[PDB]
Amino acid sequence: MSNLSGTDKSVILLMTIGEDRAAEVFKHLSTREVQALSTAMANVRQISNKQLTDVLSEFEQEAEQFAALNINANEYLRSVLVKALGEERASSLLEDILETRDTTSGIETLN
Amino acid sequence: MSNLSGTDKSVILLMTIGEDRAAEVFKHLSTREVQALSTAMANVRQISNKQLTDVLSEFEQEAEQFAALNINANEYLRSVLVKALGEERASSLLEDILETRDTTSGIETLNFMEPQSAADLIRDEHPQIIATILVHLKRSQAADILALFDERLRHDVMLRIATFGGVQPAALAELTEVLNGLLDGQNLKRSKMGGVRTAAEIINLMKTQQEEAVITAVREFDGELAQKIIDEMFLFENLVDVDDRSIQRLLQEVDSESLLIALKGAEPPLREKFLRNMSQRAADILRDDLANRGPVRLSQVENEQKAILLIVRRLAETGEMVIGSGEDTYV
Amino acid sequence: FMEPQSAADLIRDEHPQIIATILVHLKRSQAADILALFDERLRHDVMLRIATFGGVQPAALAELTEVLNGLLDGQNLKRSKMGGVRTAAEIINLMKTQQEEAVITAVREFDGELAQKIIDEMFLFENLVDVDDRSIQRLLQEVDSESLLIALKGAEPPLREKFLRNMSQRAADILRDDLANRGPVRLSQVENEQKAILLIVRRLAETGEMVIGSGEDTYV
Amino acid sequence: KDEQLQQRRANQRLGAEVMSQRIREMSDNDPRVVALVIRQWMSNDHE
Amino acid sequence: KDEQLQQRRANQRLGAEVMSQRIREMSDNDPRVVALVIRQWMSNDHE
Amino acid sequence: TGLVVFSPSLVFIAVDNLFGGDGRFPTKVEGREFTHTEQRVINRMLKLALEGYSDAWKAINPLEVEYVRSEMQVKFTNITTSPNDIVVNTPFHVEIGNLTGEFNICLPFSM
Repeated sequence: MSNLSGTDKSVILLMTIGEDRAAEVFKHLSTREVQALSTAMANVRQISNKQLTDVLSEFEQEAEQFAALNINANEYLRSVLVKALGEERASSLLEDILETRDTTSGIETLN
Repeated sequence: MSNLSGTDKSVILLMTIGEDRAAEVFKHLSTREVQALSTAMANVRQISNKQLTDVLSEFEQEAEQFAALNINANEYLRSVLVKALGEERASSLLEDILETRDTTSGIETLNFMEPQSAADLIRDEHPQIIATILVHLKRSQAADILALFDERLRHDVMLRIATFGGVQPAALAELTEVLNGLLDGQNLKRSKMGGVRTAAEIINLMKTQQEEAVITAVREFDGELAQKIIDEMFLFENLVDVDDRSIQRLLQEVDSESLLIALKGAEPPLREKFLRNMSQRAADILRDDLANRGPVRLSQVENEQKAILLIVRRLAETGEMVIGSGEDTYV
Repeated sequence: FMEPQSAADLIRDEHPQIIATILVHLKRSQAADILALFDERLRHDVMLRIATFGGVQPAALAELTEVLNGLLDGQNLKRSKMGGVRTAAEIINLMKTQQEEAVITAVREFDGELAQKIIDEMFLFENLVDVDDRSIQRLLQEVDSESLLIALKGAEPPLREKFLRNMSQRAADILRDDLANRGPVRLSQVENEQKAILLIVRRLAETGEMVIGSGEDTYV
Repeated sequence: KDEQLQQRRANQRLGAEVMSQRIREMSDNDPRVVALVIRQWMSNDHE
Repeated sequence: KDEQLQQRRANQRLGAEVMSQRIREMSDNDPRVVALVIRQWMSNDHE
Repeated sequence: TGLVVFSPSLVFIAVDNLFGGDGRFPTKVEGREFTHTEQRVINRMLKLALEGYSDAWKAINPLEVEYVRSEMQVKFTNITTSPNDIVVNTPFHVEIGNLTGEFNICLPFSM
């Protein structure tokens, strides 16, 4: 069991899944993590078959133990709010929801 | 078990595999390691049969134990990023990724950094020094830098390039260390974020009077800049949302050959949008022409597209047709 | 192993017999190059001494060798050949047409042969396959059949097919039969015909009948 | 011994390919789930 | 003894040739793998 | 303190020969400061000159020669207490092939 960093292991998983699947997994990722994983797969070292197998086995375990729900986490928001309070109050609440997530820099405050 | 150094053992493997395989293995090797193995395959001694067998056995063990993945490690970047964020952001992230691996010498920093600042740096240097630095860099960078020097110095520099005779090793080492010290300033990385294709996008948004005043000022400042900005203003994509009546009107003004050339580069949705509006005979002959005529150069396709964009702009100025960002919702 | 010019500088002051002795030991090309650098009188004297060499004493040659070892004890000479021609031209191929035409004009003014070599390295007999079909059709109207036949012998099979597939079937067939039938032709003659047709290509591109562009014409 | 080692390697790679088809399957089913699992991995990288 | 030694040498060279064909096969299959294996060798030369 | 004067033509020729130029090109001295690489070349042949000068002097009087610094303008140096102070200058004309240069040795008469 070599010292396989989890970022490199996630790189390996992104390699094994495939192109469109990798892009889909990317689309649910934040920009900083995207750059981190891009640099990791830039300086990626080739992996042995046994370490590959260990990484894929533990990843399958994690996916099996953690897979559930995440059905409509964002659009369910809007549909429930619209069917509940109508379009204007649904939009007000949704704007409050999306603005609760703070900027990191004052530039986005300007936005 | 003789003291067989691993570099010599790798030379043994390279000799045994074969010439094509040796070159293929080389192609995935760095230059310094290539020269090290080159010195090894230069001073290579003979290897006995038993040592040969031991080296090949342990190499087979290593290959079997560590062989995996290495499928598309590099092009996986480009394919994932393109299918994810599109070509422009894919290229931006890819450039960041390829720049993450640092240079060892400031010479390659000169290659990676802006040609204008490079010309500023090298203008006072000795013309032979200019030649020596220029030959090192990537050819695009050298050409760009030479485009910035005045005629006389550029003349002397190119002539020195052609009549180059050879720099001394101590001379080049001192030049390299001087450049490393000068470029030791932490990072240059002039952030390319923003510019054209954002200016026009913004001008697309505000009031018509404001954007027309802005584009008039941009035309006064630089006509070519304004034309580029306007070409980015329109973009050959809203022709599918500029709805059916505009298509019918523009057919009365577009030449058949220009439409045929333009539709070759047009997307199938846009081609269907243009085709489904007019008569069955016209649609059929246009589709047959599109499927029959051979490929046409992108330059010609964009020329016809620009002509018909001029036609669209001229008709929108007359007000016969509506170009609106807001989608026409139908109930 | 080191540069003939610096060798001539080193050996010019030495005794003519010493010059002959040193020249004997070196590789023939190095000795010839060094002799090409000496003036007529000293070169003639050294050549006559080479012809009339009688034999150096062992102690004499040992002292000469140790003196040369001491003089050349300077760590490494290895004048890096990196860069020069075939680098300058592919430099000039990139920047603006006005800049590079000023380039070739200034290079020609400084030295005509250098400019001609630089231009021959500019064009290179490879972009004739990316200068697309219409240029091939136009250049057939200007190239002589014998010159084309001689040039195509050294041309690559892709370039030969590119030139052949554009014109009439009869012309392509007779050209292919001539290429397969005629015996081998000297590389000098092949490059002479290639240079003539490169002159024709340049003269037609100057008139603007053909487009020679590095950017590949993408087809959709 | 060589045949045993090579057949062991073949079995290992075949099983890896099979479950890699499995991973492809779940990834194309619920890409959000795998994205959040690698989110967990990135989060737990730091301890 | 001479015949035994010569046949032992013949068997050794035949086995070496056979696995050398094997090495040629893997090298033409995945040259990146062998390139990075000799990368490993160059890296571990220094310890 | 003494002075060593290295002429622009001499430094130009030295750098040209050192860095690949065969020197066949005409010498174009328009007037400019010496770059850091040119400064290193200056340092090298200056070290050689000082060693040779010390060797030459040792036959008469042994002395120690030490580099102080380099300057571009005569106002930078002011080698004497007054400009009217009597000083010794020794010129040397160096020829290599067809390229000519000069370098001077300036020692105050008080030295």
